[PDB]
Amino acid sequence: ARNIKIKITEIPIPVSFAAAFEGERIRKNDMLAEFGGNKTKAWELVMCADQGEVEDHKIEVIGPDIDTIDKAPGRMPLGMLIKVSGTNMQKDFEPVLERRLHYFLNYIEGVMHVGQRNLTWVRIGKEAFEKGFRLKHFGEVIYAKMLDEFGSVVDKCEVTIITDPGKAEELEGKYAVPRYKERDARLESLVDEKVDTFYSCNLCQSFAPAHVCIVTPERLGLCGAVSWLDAKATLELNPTGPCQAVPKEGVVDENLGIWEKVNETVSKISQGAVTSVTLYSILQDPMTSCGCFECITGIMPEANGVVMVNREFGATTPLGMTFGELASMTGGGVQTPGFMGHGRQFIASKKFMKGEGGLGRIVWMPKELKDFVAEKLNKTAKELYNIDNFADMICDETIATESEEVVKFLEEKGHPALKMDPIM
Amino acid sequence: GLNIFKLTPKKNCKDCGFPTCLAFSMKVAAGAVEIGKCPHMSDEAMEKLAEATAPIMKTITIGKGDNEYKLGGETVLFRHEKTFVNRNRFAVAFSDSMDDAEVDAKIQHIKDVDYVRIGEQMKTEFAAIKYAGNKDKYLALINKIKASGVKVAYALVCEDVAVMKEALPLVKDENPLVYGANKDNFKEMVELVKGDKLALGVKADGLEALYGLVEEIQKLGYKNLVLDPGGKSIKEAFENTVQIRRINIEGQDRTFGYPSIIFLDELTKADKFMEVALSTLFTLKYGSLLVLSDMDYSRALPLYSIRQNVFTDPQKPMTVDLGIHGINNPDENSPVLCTVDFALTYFLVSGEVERSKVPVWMVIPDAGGYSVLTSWAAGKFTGAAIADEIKKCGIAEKTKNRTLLIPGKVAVLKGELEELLPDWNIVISSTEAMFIPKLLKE
Amino acid sequence: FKKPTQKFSGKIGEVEIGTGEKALKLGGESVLPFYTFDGDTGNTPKVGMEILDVYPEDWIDPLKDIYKDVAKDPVKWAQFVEEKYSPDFICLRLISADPNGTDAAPEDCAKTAKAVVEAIKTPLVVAGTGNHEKDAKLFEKVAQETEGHNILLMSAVEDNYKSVGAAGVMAYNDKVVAESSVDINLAKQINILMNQLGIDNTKFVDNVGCAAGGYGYEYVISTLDRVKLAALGQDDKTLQVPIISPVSFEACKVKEAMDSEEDSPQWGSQEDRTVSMEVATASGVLASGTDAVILRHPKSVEVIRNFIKELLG
Amino acid sequence: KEAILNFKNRDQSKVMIPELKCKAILGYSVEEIINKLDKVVNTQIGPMQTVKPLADVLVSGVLRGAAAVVGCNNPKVVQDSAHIETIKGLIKNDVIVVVTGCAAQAAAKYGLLQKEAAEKYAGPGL
Ligand code: B12
Ligand code: SF4
Ligand code: SF4
Ligand code: NI
Ligand code: NI
Repeated sequence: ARNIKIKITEIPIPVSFAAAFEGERIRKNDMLAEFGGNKTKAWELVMCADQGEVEDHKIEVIGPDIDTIDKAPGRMPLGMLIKVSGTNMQKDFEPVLERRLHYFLNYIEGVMHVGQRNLTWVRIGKEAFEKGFRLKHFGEVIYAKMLDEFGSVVDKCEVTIITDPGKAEELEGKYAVPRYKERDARLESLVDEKVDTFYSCNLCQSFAPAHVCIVTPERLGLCGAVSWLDAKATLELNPTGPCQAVPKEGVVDENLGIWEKVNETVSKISQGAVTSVTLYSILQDPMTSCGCFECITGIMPEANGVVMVNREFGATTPLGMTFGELASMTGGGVQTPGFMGHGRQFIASKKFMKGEGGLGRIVWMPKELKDFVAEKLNKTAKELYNIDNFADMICDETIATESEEVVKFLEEKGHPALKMDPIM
Repeated sequence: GLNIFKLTPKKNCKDCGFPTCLAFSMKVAAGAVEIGKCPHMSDEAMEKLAEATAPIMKTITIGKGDNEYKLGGETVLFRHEKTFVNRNRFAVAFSDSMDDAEVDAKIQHIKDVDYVRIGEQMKTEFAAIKYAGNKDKYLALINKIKASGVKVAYALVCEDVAVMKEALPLVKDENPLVYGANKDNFKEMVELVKGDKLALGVKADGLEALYGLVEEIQKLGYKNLVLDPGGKSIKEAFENTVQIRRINIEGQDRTFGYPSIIFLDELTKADKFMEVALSTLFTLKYGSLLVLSDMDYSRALPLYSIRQNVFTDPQKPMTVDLGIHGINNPDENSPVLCTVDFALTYFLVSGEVERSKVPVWMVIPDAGGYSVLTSWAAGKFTGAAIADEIKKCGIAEKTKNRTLLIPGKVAVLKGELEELLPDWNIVISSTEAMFIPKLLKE
Repeated sequence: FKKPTQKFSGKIGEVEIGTGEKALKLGGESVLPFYTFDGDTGNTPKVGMEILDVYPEDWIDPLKDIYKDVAKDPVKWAQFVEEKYSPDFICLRLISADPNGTDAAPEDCAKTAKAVVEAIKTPLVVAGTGNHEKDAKLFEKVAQETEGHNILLMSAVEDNYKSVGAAGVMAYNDKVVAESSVDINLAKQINILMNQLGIDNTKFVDNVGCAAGGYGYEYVISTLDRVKLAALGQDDKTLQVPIISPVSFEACKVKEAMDSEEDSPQWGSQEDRTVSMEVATASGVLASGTDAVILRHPKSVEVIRNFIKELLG
Repeated sequence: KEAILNFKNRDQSKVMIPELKCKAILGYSVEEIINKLDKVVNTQIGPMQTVKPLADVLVSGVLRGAAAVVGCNNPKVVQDSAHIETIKGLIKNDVIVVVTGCAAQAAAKYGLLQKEAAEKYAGPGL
């Protein structure tokens, strides 16, 4: 009634819990228990539930516990179902908390857990068993750390550990896979028009004093590790942090992505260094770049298009500069028209260069990057009405690197960029 | 730069050393290269882009190959806005009226104060030889300095054109700084200095008088100028320097677009600590050539370190070389340590190891210039990188001593390092460098 | 040519430390440091002297020779500093509360601070150790004992900002230092946290970090420049508080100052190198935008005071 | 499709759409009301999914009562005047109002179907 929360002083576990225990490699012959991987079926899930469905501090172990093992190794399914209830708890916050599980388990010495969702495997050494470690301590640690780290969004936490072959698969089908599928569907179906607020991150201002990152559903943070949902979760959990909400009000150009509120926020955050920005263009007041960007996109005028280069590429580019020179010219929080720093998920976006005809202007790209991007790039170019395999029209470093050879390849292949209006 | 790209011939002939016209346009956009490098540029576009591309502040080169120093070329008022380009230089002031013992002491001070800090050689750059009234003794002094053997550049400070006409040929071939142009002798100084294209020092009473004198000198057609801010006091000199720089940059006025020379020995009245305070002030406050009464280690140690820090590119942190860095001649039975390629971190750990007086084989993997924690976060100072650097550097010279010390910040790397280095004994050390000596004594 | 008229919309707030006729005020400027030709500089930057609550064993020989007969008693040491040198303020550093060293209970350090604050008339700055958890309890007991003198408590980091803010500004009417590690965004975050707690800009000062010359100094310089430009040029209300820099904490600890002439014969006098390092670091931070500097050597205090007087006068 | 094809017969010179629209919140079925009331239920007390919080506020007197405003317009009354005046008076007197039909649409047009309306028109208890 008074919204009073009592914090847990220490984790009630016999095994010592410390952050320095991460990354410990523990001998194979000492592996008392091993769940997941190619041997057994293991999964983890954090799901939002109503207050009635989850009871506070209830650790339920279903199936045989690790004591029953009498052989040197162990092999049994493990399913961790975590239910969190709170006033501010949201489904979009579920993927964040679940990630911290990886860390919450690794801080316990004697147990090593790595993986994602149903791809996780956990190895428990016999030293923890001798100290007195059981499966209930998993729930104790998870509950304590969920109430510590996410105490502002989580009120009650219930952890269930399932070891029975039947209930582990039944709960995974009922709960786990639908959550994963709906999360993937939401990740893929989110566009800028659907949402009403963007986010602004200035975490890279420590080395780029003028850089402001604008995170939208179809424009990822150019570091590659911040998404729209990630920005929302960061704002909720850390209100005075680097991620702040930007209302999408006062539109000026829908095609070029110009908003008066966005310009005001960029001007305020960058301490006036940057005045006007465009989210969907690289030639009219482009967004700045800091230096964490994975890929650099540069305008090629003779091809009437754009070329791309990742940081792993060391050879020269048709622009005539390597990745180092492009990074020196582009980064640092300076507005440089014609050059952009971005992540790998932004290439196949419908907002990629929306102000200059879209992604159809991509004419050159490294071979490994093209192979990595080809599926989503072909999907988006099919949205453009191009052929089934649009990536074949994109020149590689092996096919041609000199500008004249690149233009010859584009003319031979009938690249759409040659038939568009002049880029600049 | 894209704007100048429109004016380029777009032949991509590679005749300028750059594969594409866009590359050349971006190279001249950054100011690294002037625009005269393109042979095929249209004449009109050249005539316009000369004015369009011309830097707002001119760079002046003084000295020969070994003593070549560039002063000027700044674009911003604060280093965080954009890097500071050319660092300030230090001069030691010799005077005609000084006696032989003082001159010998100052020559020895210049010679002795010379060291290296993180790959850069800290030493006195300029000898400011001033004229006090005796022409014969002034010529004797400049010849004596030239015969001493000190590796410094020369700055002649002489108001009399008659004395300068004889003093200049003594050090004319060394590209000196000719100082002493006024409102009544700049005509006689430009003709003396324009032949060999030497830098000319300009002084007057006040910013308005200085501006008028520089306008007259530019009307004469000479641009290789070094301005002297005036000011009968420290406050006035500071005001003049700040206002000259702000007029050049904020006002976009190229009349004040020249490096400034500040005689700190005259303002401080030869006070060592006041000289240090004012030198630190003018390192950050647009002073390009600071003249001091003397140079010792008490002056040099703070000033050169602060100059090295301030004139570091914000986007290009300083780095040390990679591989094995032998400390205290650590051959046979010496602990092995690993740290990050950061210049600051390497300097700290090397100093701590030197204080301990114990042999140490220090291995520096490639880390991107980031620190211990932020290099691991980026993905450079990983266990795989440390193991690969250990394998390739050649630390296998040792036989028995196999302890490998790791920074306490990266505790996750212990498992990976032990996995990739079964022979090595990975030991996680403490969290701070102050600890280095006491843990190594163990 | 047109004179550079740089008009700033922002203005740094004033914070008062101490009581009586010795109380000092920090901040109040609307221009860059020492830019008397652009407008109004609020208050002259202050210079304080550092003393320890225990005998200084790691200090250089000249410093121990200066305070030979007073360093044993912190009260006598503070009285000697106030009498002979008369600084703007005295920074009493509670080294004995360091968990790494000879860890002591908060009661002893609070008693020492209470004894010192009742013997001197100049404003007192009580600085804790580097441990946040120890700092919180220590400052609780120190602010409880030293009530009614308007002291300044250093190192209220984000980890323990609530504890030091409550035990300080809120309860016993003291001032506090919000400390952030060489970041403008972190300084903004700690200032916003202090404001949301209930502490306005008139009740705390800022510490954007300090470093000796040549040891991460450019980061301190850039942070000071960015904070000053945002507070004044951009009229950022979350950064319009005066900045205090402990210079002697790091400047005197480096190799260029600690090494004696025996260790490095070519370097020369140890005292001269220590004073030069202090003067260089203090001059840089003062030019970049700090409002108060803590120094150790009396000669450094004299030189820095003369430097400030020459620039402002 | 017939309606869409008629767009070609639009005469844009005869078009005048007043720039007067108002945000509204609706959808308050009994189930939705019960779901909203569940927020003010102490978990340790309960029960959940009942009208008990509403009954409690009515019995305690924090809310004086509940009134349903329904019905049409009528040229005999200044259109929407009586609906708006009745609703504002009731909510000012700490009477919670439920609306249906054309009265609900009058409330929507006026701006009463907004959370902000609580602090603009309602009495202290409401
Ligand atoms: C300065 C700094 C930066 C600067 C670095 C300046 C430079 N040129 O290196 C810049 C802006 C580049 C930077 C960037 C980032 N940073 Co940063 N950074 C820091 C900071 C403030 C201090 C690091 C530092 O300079 N240390 C001083 C150097 C000289 O020492 P050091 O290398 O750390 O080593 C010390 C000891 O280990 C010892 N030592 C070294 N070797 C050895 C060996 C032995 C045997 C021993 C005994 C001791 C020893 O010596 C030193 C002590 O004197 C920390 C804050 C903190 N709480 O730690 C954040 C911090 C490390 N940064 C952090 C992060 C996450 C980043 C970024 C990834 C994201 C961001 N913006 O915050 C980016 C990089 C993006 C990318 N991937 O490219 C996190 C790290 C979290 C983590 N994962 O561990 C911190 C804590 C900030 C935060 N909370 O977000 N950072
Ligand atoms: S690159 Fe990523 S971390 Fe940096 S400001 Fe943008 S979103 Fe934030
Ligand atoms: S010389 Fe001129 S035209 Fe030829 S490649 Fe260089 S910039 Fe292009
Ligand atoms: Ni970034
Ligand atoms: Ni970046």
